[PDB]
Amino acid sequence: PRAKTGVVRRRKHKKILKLAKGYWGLRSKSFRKARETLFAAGNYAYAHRKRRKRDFRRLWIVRINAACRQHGLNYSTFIHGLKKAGIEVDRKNLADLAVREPQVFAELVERAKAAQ
Amino acid sequence: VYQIPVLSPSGRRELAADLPAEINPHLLWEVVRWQLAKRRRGTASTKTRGEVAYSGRKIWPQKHTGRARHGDIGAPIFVGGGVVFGPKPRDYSYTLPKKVRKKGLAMAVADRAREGKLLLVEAFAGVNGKTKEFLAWAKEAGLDGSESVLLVTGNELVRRAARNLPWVVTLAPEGLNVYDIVRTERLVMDLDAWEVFQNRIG
Amino acid sequence: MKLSDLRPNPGANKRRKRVGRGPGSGHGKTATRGHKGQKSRSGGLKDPRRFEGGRSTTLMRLPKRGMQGQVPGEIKRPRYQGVNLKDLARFEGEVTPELLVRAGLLKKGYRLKILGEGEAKPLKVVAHAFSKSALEKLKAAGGEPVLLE
Amino acid sequence: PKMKTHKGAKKRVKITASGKVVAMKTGKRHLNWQKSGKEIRQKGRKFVLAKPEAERIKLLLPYE
RNA sequence: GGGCCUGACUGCGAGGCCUGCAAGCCGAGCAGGGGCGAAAGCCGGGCCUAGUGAACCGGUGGUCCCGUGUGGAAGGGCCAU
RNA sequence: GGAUGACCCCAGGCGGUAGGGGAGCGUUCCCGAUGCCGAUGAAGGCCGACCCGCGAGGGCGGCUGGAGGUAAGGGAAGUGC
RNA sequence: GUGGAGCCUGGGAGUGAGGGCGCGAGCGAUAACGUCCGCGUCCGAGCGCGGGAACAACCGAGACCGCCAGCUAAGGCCCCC
RNA sequence: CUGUUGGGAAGCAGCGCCAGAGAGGGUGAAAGCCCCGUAGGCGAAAGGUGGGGGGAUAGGUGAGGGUACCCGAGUACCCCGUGGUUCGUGGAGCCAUGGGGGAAUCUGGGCGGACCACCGCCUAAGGCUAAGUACUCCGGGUGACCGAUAGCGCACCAGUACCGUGAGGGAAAGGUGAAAAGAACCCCGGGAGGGGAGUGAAAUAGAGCCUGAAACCGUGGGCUUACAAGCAGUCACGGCCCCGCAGGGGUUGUGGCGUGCCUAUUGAAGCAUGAGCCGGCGACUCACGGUCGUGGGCGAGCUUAAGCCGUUGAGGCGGAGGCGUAGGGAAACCGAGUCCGAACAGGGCGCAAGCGGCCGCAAAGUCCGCGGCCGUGGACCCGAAACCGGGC
RNA sequence: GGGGGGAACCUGGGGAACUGAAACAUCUCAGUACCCAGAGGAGAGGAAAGAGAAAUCGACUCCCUGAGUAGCGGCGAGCGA
Ligand SMILES: [Mg+2]
Ligand SMILES: [Mg+2]
Ligand SMILES: [Mg+2]
Ligand SMILES: [Mg+2]
Ligand SMILES: [Mg+2]
Ligand SMILES: [Mg+2]
Ligand SMILES: [Mg+2]
Ligand SMILES: [Mg+2]
Ligand SMILES: [Mg+2]
Ligand SMILES: [Mg+2]
Ligand SMILES: [Mg+2]
Ligand SMILES: [Mg+2]
Ligand SMILES: [Mg+2]
Ligand SMILES: [Mg+2]
Ligand SMILES: [Mg+2]
Ligand SMILES: [Mg+2]
Ligand SMILES: [Mg+2]
Ligand SMILES: [Mg+2]
Ligand SMILES: [Mg+2]
Ligand SMILES: [Mg+2]
Ligand SMILES: [Mg+2]
Ligand SMILES: [Mg+2]
Ligand SMILES: [Mg+2]
Ligand SMILES: [Mg+2]
Ligand SMILES: [Mg+2]
Ligand SMILES: [Mg+2]
Ligand SMILES: [Mg+2]
Ligand SMILES: [Mg+2]
Ligand SMILES: [Mg+2]
Ligand SMILES: [Mg+2]
Ligand SMILES: [Mg+2]
Ligand SMILES: [Mg+2]
Ligand SMILES: [Mg+2]
Ligand SMILES: [Mg+2]
Ligand SMILES: [Mg+2]
Ligand SMILES: [Mg+2]
Ligand SMILES: [Mg+2]
Ligand SMILES: [Mg+2]
Ligand SMILES: [Mg+2]
Ligand SMILES: [Mg+2]
Ligand SMILES: [Mg+2]
Ligand SMILES: [Mg+2]
Ligand SMILES: [Mg+2]
Ligand SMILES: [Mg+2]
Ligand SMILES: [Mg+2]
Ligand SMILES: [Mg+2]
Ligand SMILES: [Mg+2]
Ligand SMILES: [Mg+2]
Ligand SMILES: [Mg+2]
Ligand SMILES: [Mg+2]
Ligand SMILES: [Mg+2]
Ligand SMILES: [Mg+2]
Ligand SMILES: [Mg+2]
Ligand SMILES: [Mg+2]
Ligand SMILES: [Mg+2]
Ligand SMILES: [Mg+2]
Ligand SMILES: [Mg+2]
Ligand SMILES: [Mg+2]
Ligand SMILES: [Mg+2]
Ligand SMILES: [Mg+2]
Ligand SMILES: [Mg+2]
Ligand SMILES: [Mg+2]
Ligand SMILES: [Mg+2]
Ligand SMILES: [Mg+2]
Ligand SMILES: [Mg+2]
Ligand SMILES: [Mg+2]
Ligand SMILES: [Mg+2]
Ligand SMILES: [Mg+2]
Ligand SMILES: [Mg+2]
Ligand SMILES: [Mg+2]
Ligand SMILES: [Mg+2]
Ligand SMILES: [Mg+2]
Ligand SMILES: [Mg+2]
Ligand SMILES: [Mg+2]
Ligand SMILES: [Mg+2]
Ligand SMILES: [Mg+2]
Ligand SMILES: [Mg+2]
Ligand SMILES: [Mg+2]
Ligand SMILES: [Mg+2]
Ligand SMILES: [Mg+2]
Ligand SMILES: [Mg+2]
Ligand SMILES: [Mg+2]
Ligand SMILES: [Mg+2]
Ligand SMILES: [Mg+2]
Ligand SMILES: [Mg+2]
Ligand SMILES: [Mg+2]
Ligand SMILES: [Mg+2]
Ligand SMILES: [Mg+2]
Ligand SMILES: [Mg+2]
Ligand SMILES: [Mg+2]
Ligand SMILES: [Mg+2]
Ligand SMILES: [Mg+2]
Ligand SMILES: [Mg+2]
Ligand SMILES: [Mg+2]
Ligand SMILES: [Mg+2]
Ligand SMILES: [Mg+2]
Ligand SMILES: [Mg+2]
Ligand SMILES: [Mg+2]
Ligand SMILES: [Mg+2]
Ligand SMILES: [Mg+2]
Ligand SMILES: [Mg+2]
Ligand SMILES: [Mg+2]
Ligand SMILES: [Mg+2]
Ligand SMILES: [Mg+2]
Ligand SMILES: [Mg+2]
Ligand SMILES: [Mg+2]
Ligand SMILES: [Mg+2]
Ligand SMILES: [Mg+2]
Ligand SMILES: [Mg+2]
Ligand SMILES: [Mg+2]
Ligand SMILES: [Mg+2]
Ligand SMILES: [Mg+2]
Ligand SMILES: [Mg+2]
Ligand SMILES: [Mg+2]
Ligand SMILES: [Mg+2]
Ligand SMILES: [Mg+2]
Ligand SMILES: [Mg+2]
Ligand SMILES: [Mg+2]
Ligand SMILES: [Mg+2]
Ligand SMILES: [Mg+2]
Ligand SMILES: [Mg+2]
Ligand SMILES: [Mg+2]
Ligand SMILES: [Mg+2]
Ligand SMILES: [Mg+2]
Ligand SMILES: [Mg+2]
Ligand SMILES: [Mg+2]
Ligand SMILES: [Mg+2]
Ligand SMILES: [Mg+2]
Ligand SMILES: [Mg+2]
Ligand SMILES: [Mg+2]
Ligand SMILES: [Mg+2]
Ligand SMILES: [Mg+2]
Ligand SMILES: [Mg+2]
Ligand SMILES: [Mg+2]
Ligand SMILES: [Mg+2]
Ligand SMILES: [Mg+2]
Ligand SMILES: [Mg+2]
Ligand SMILES: [Mg+2]
Ligand SMILES: [Mg+2]
Ligand SMILES: [Mg+2]
Ligand SMILES: [Mg+2]
Ligand SMILES: [Mg+2]
Ligand SMILES: [Mg+2]
Ligand SMILES: [Mg+2]
Ligand SMILES: [Mg+2]
Ligand SMILES: [Mg+2]
Ligand SMILES: [Mg+2]
Ligand SMILES: [Mg+2]
Ligand SMILES: [Mg+2]
Ligand SMILES: [Mg+2]
Ligand SMILES: [Mg+2]
Ligand SMILES: [Mg+2]
Ligand SMILES: [Mg+2]
Ligand SMILES: [Mg+2]
Ligand SMILES: [Mg+2]
Ligand SMILES: [Mg+2]
Ligand SMILES: [Mg+2]
Ligand SMILES: [Mg+2]
Ligand SMILES: [Mg+2]
Ligand SMILES: [Mg+2]
Ligand SMILES: [Mg+2]
Ligand SMILES: [Mg+2]
Ligand SMILES: [Mg+2]
Ligand SMILES: [Mg+2]
Ligand SMILES: [Mg+2]
Ligand SMILES: [Mg+2]
Ligand SMILES: [Mg+2]
Ligand SMILES: [Mg+2]
Ligand SMILES: [Mg+2]
Ligand SMILES: [Mg+2]
Ligand SMILES: [Mg+2]
Ligand SMILES: [Mg+2]
Ligand SMILES: [Mg+2]
Ligand SMILES: [Mg+2]
Ligand SMILES: [Mg+2]
Ligand SMILES: [Mg+2]
Ligand SMILES: [Mg+2]
Ligand SMILES: [Mg+2]
Ligand SMILES: [Mg+2]
Repeated sequence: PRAKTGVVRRRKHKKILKLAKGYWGLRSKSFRKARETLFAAGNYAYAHRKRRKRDFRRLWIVRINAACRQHGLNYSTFIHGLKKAGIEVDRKNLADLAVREPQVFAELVERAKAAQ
Repeated sequence: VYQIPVLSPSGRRELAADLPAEINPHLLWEVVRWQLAKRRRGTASTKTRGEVAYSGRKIWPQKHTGRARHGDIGAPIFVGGGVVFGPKPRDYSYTLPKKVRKKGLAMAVADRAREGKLLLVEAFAGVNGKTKEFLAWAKEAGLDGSESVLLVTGNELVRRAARNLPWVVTLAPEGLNVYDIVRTERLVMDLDAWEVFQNRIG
Repeated sequence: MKLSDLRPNPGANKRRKRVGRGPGSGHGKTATRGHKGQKSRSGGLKDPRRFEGGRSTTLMRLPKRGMQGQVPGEIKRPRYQGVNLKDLARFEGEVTPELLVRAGLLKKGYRLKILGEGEAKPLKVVAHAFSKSALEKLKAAGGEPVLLE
Repeated sequence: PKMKTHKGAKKRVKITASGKVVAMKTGKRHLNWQKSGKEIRQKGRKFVLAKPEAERIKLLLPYE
């Protein structure tokens, strides 16, 4: 018996298109132009999650550095003090401290200053 | 060796029968597959591109028209034209080994007995081909048709009153078959029906 | 044990390999024929059992042995058949050709000949001939051979 | 339809008891005069074919 | 270089080299009947690696295997070339 | 482990074209059906930021629609763009 | 030396346009993003990822999924960064 | 039949009945009991059929002896040229006949694969003959057959419109609703159209009429945009807007990252192919045969084919035949061996065949189902330039 | 009495090529496509100058098997009782 197309197609197309609202031109309106844009989006996602880790690090470290400037040493030593001493506060946190806990940060600078 | 509840026109009884100890469900399935297979029409048919009403003629020249190359409009890739691997009329029937069909018939009944839902009867009391009679006989018999009945006897009279009821599948006894057995809920056979069935498993 | 209990044994109805059906499935696009060449094409490939590139085929370099026969027919003549001793253990009493046939032992229309691999049970047997060393094990084990015609 | 047996094959080859294919050694149809007695005689013996080719030949004799 | 001779064998062939197939290559040993030598022994062509051509169709010499109801015969087979 | 894939612990493998193996989703049709859902709304269509599944999907809800649809388990293909 | 090692037998394949690189040679001109072999490797199929401004095959490194955690590789640490 | 919900019962409810009929289809929705039917029975004055039964007629029917009158002519037969056969000149018969030669009438003649002998089989050159077989214009029945890009080319006024001098080619196009109740009359309008009104369950069922997707065009609203560099996305932060009550959704300002899909290739974002966009058609199959695997049945056995019987969605029968149980050898022939050979050397191809105490258990083999492949067919789908035939 | 028509189906008289052989010529396609004659509800065949080894069967037609056997074949591709 004839297993005709009938409804399947309209339903994946309706699918991928809804996955793609917001897109420019037929990237949101044409099935195959949506479908194609969405292949793009996919890998831009998977890459950019892996990117965003390292992305933030860079953000923090740049703040951290800017702090250790204010107390007369570079990032790259301050993180050898902190190292060889024994402090293991990560830099999401150091960046947090140094922004909204200046004194509490200053301590560490000092113990790092020292640990050299 | 099994105990069939014989319905005697004087009360009750029990019969030896002696059916297969062992139920093979896959063999049951195989024997039913065969049945509904062999009984198909095979009447679906389509026309192939060479069986269509169209002209064998090339519809525009090969090169230089600017359009894509085509043969004739008989071709499947055109709306209109023959379908590709169409259904063509055929024969799904096959020759299931004789033994396997026997053990089927053995096993089927053998299962129905083993469940208690078999019942051998000697002859049918108040029933001469007239539904409400049978209907009322069946009442005294231990089946009110809240379960389906497969009913076997060469006796056009009996199975005639016994036709028309939802819960009744009629049969003659040479026409005992394993789909019909499994198909139903409760087998109510009969004694010569029983010997034709016994003349079979031999 | 009703209708929705009827059900084939684990894989006695496999699904079918379905080429031409999209990527993930595994065989779409090329649909397993790989890329181009005669063997891709709707048609074959010529007979892999003998074609050898246009070379002289590995079969037809080989010579030919003995009588091929020739018009009109084959000569028709007395065909034989081997039934042993180890076979006739399944009998007691006399044994004849037509009997042996029915036993599912003898191909009908071949003249039974008895050849002895095994042990001769005290029997009377009737063959169109006996292998010299069936005659032996049979006679001396108390039996009677009937060379029939 | 039924496959046909390759008559050329059935005239050149034999199926053995245990599946092997067997043929006649080539190379004494002629040009014999100078060939060694050792050569001439060894070309009597039937030889067994190497499986891949034997097996191919096999599919050509469906009824045997 | 000389004497004798014809193994420039018949029937086979353990075990290998080689190699996709098919081919090519090497070979002790047993039997038959021999050559040379007093003997041990050596000889299945040539110091070795080129001097070659699968099948198919057909010739010729044997073998006397099949012989289209029988005896033959025509024609085929095997062995050799 | 325990006891016959119930589920837990542990260690390890898991880029992939040609291509091989596996396990699944969905469409049409058949047995299941004299049945079962359904004008208190079938199929179809249009939404959804919710639920389940890795996924193909499947649920659930609202609007539309206005007479059909059809389960568990199996079967067969004009089966997926 | 227990490894997605090996061997044995079967089923199904695809491939029989390769390219760059290192080294060893022939050809060419001690030319060619040149040609042809050999040994390796990588791209092919890892146009996934860090380096090299960019960039199949050069250096780092073999991407099951997630993390706003940590150490490193090549290569970097004056601003772009 | 009644009640109830509903525009509408056939739904749901209460209480019942028929069934040789609970196939199917209709009736405002879902009906064994309302309609058409269904089971079961009944029917022909006329025309046709009439293979069964009845009758009549043509028609048919002995034995031995003797005689040697007859028994199919340009025929047998032989030769040359062909054809048919499985038979392609082959050892080439047989049956058919274009050309030449040319008989005999049972002590005649043809055949049995050149020919000869024997041993047989049959009566050529006159003709007719039912049934069992083929087909499907027609009529009926049934679909694990299609449902308006499908199924016939045609559901529709289709071999039509249209195209071609012609032969010839060859379309599109079905659906309001239960019922036309098909919108009186009024107002803008030349009309088309629309706005009230009116019908309907429903009028975004209003005839361009079921449902009413997507591309595509518009009106209204929220965010955003005129110092900005882009495969149009992604990640992160912030603003404004909505839904809400540490949460979401929408949009996009800034920043980071970033070379479309397919195909073909050593290699493509590639300035190499294809694609305007949407929708809908569109390509690995079927039968018979192989060879493996596989789930089952039986096991030195396994299995039926065509058909016969039975049922009309019932299965049974049928052992003809097929593979399997023994091989080796060109073959005769021999056989657990056989071949080569002088060998009772040696080799080649074979035979040694599973676990316990006949059973079991398992299977050699075979049968069926399923799956992967191969051979035969168009054999995964579209594609030539051409060849040939009859016609125009 | 004939004449003309009729979806296929049948008999007769004529009768291709592409294709296969991975080229091609014998061979294949194939006595197929098609023209023409004719007959009919069917048509052809049909009461042995048969068959072919059984001292056997006993008109014809059609079906299954025989059997892809015997054979045919640039002994090729294939053809096939
Ligand atoms: Mg349908
Ligand atoms: Mg489709
Ligand atoms: Mg939308
Ligand atoms: Mg946006
Ligand atoms: Mg990344
Ligand atoms: Mg990192
Ligand atoms: Mg640290
Ligand atoms: Mg036509
Ligand atoms: Mg036409
Ligand atoms: Mg045509
Ligand atoms: Mg044409
Ligand atoms: Mg063109
Ligand atoms: Mg164009
Ligand atoms: Mg074509
Ligand atoms: Mg069309
Ligand atoms: Mg069509
Ligand atoms: Mg099948
Ligand atoms: Mg009933
Ligand atoms: Mg019924
Ligand atoms: Mg029922
Ligand atoms: Mg299947
Ligand atoms: Mg699979
Ligand atoms: Mg897939
Ligand atoms: Mg696969
Ligand atoms: Mg793949
Ligand atoms: Mg594609
Ligand atoms: Mg493949
Ligand atoms: Mg393939
Ligand atoms: Mg391609
Ligand atoms: Mg290629
Ligand atoms: Mg290829
Ligand atoms: Mg081809
Ligand atoms: Mg032969
Ligand atoms: Mg041979
Ligand atoms: Mg030769
Ligand atoms: Mg020779
Ligand atoms: Mg056979
Ligand atoms: Mg065999
Ligand atoms: Mg000398
Ligand atoms: Mg000699
Ligand atoms: Mg050896
Ligand atoms: Mg070799
Ligand atoms: Mg000697
Ligand atoms: Mg000596
Ligand atoms: Mg001496
Ligand atoms: Mg000596
Ligand atoms: Mg020697
Ligand atoms: Mg040849
Ligand atoms: Mg010859
Ligand atoms: Mg001779
Ligand atoms: Mg003789
Ligand atoms: Mg003779
Ligand atoms: Mg001779
Ligand atoms: Mg010899
Ligand atoms: Mg893991
Ligand atoms: Mg990994
Ligand atoms: Mg992988
Ligand atoms: Mg449907
Ligand atoms: Mg039903
Ligand atoms: Mg229904
Ligand atoms: Mg309800
Ligand atoms: Mg309503
Ligand atoms: Mg609603
Ligand atoms: Mg809905
Ligand atoms: Mg309805
Ligand atoms: Mg359903
Ligand atoms: Mg299902
Ligand atoms: Mg299709
Ligand atoms: Mg591996
Ligand atoms: Mg491996
Ligand atoms: Mg290996
Ligand atoms: Mg496969
Ligand atoms: Mg190459
Ligand atoms: Mg090269
Ligand atoms: Mg190379
Ligand atoms: Mg390489
Ligand atoms: Mg290389
Ligand atoms: Mg180069
Ligand atoms: Mg260079
Ligand atoms: Mg160079
Ligand atoms: Mg890649
Ligand atoms: Mg690699
Ligand atoms: Mg790289
Ligand atoms: Mg690039
Ligand atoms: Mg890179
Ligand atoms: Mg970079
Ligand atoms: Mg670090
Ligand atoms: Mg470093
Ligand atoms: Mg009311
Ligand atoms: Mg009512
Ligand atoms: Mg009710
Ligand atoms: Mg009925
Ligand atoms: Mg109902
Ligand atoms: Mg009704
Ligand atoms: Mg009736
Ligand atoms: Mg006379
Ligand atoms: Mg002649
Ligand atoms: Mg001829
Ligand atoms: Mg001839
Ligand atoms: Mg010839
Ligand atoms: Mg002839
Ligand atoms: Mg003659
Ligand atoms: Mg003549
Ligand atoms: Mg004549
Ligand atoms: Mg005479
Ligand atoms: Mg004659
Ligand atoms: Mg003659
Ligand atoms: Mg004769
Ligand atoms: Mg003769
Ligand atoms: Mg005769
Ligand atoms: Mg006569
Ligand atoms: Mg006559
Ligand atoms: Mg006649
Ligand atoms: Mg006639
Ligand atoms: Mg007839
Ligand atoms: Mg037909
Ligand atoms: Mg329908
Ligand atoms: Mg149409
Ligand atoms: Mg429609
Ligand atoms: Mg049309
Ligand atoms: Mg019509
Ligand atoms: Mg005109
Ligand atoms: Mg005109
Ligand atoms: Mg109307
Ligand atoms: Mg006017
Ligand atoms: Mg008006
Ligand atoms: Mg208006
Ligand atoms: Mg109005
Ligand atoms: Mg609406
Ligand atoms: Mg409506
Ligand atoms: Mg419209
Ligand atoms: Mg409607
Ligand atoms: Mg509408
Ligand atoms: Mg509209
Ligand atoms: Mg706007
Ligand atoms: Mg602004
Ligand atoms: Mg500026
Ligand atoms: Mg601005
Ligand atoms: Mg730039
Ligand atoms: Mg945002
Ligand atoms: Mg951005
Ligand atoms: Mg970034
Ligand atoms: Mg960009
Ligand atoms: Mg794509
Ligand atoms: Mg290309
Ligand atoms: Mg290129
Ligand atoms: Mg290129
Ligand atoms: Mg490639
Ligand atoms: Mg461009
Ligand atoms: Mg190109
Ligand atoms: Mg392009
Ligand atoms: Mg393209
Ligand atoms: Mg255009
Ligand atoms: Mg589409
Ligand atoms: Mg396949
Ligand atoms: Mg088919
Ligand atoms: Mg198979
Ligand atoms: Mg047993
Ligand atoms: Mg049987
Ligand atoms: Mg043999
Ligand atoms: Mg001899
Ligand atoms: Mg031996
Ligand atoms: Mg067993
Ligand atoms: Mg088995
Ligand atoms: Mg295969
Ligand atoms: Mg083709
Ligand atoms: Mg020409
Ligand atoms: Mg012409
Ligand atoms: Mg003709
Ligand atoms: Mg002609
Ligand atoms: Mg050709
Ligand atoms: Mg050519
Ligand atoms: Mg040419
Ligand atoms: Mg022919
Ligand atoms: Mg006529
Ligand atoms: Mg008739
Ligand atoms: Mg007739
Ligand atoms: Mg007569
Ligand atoms: Mg010959």
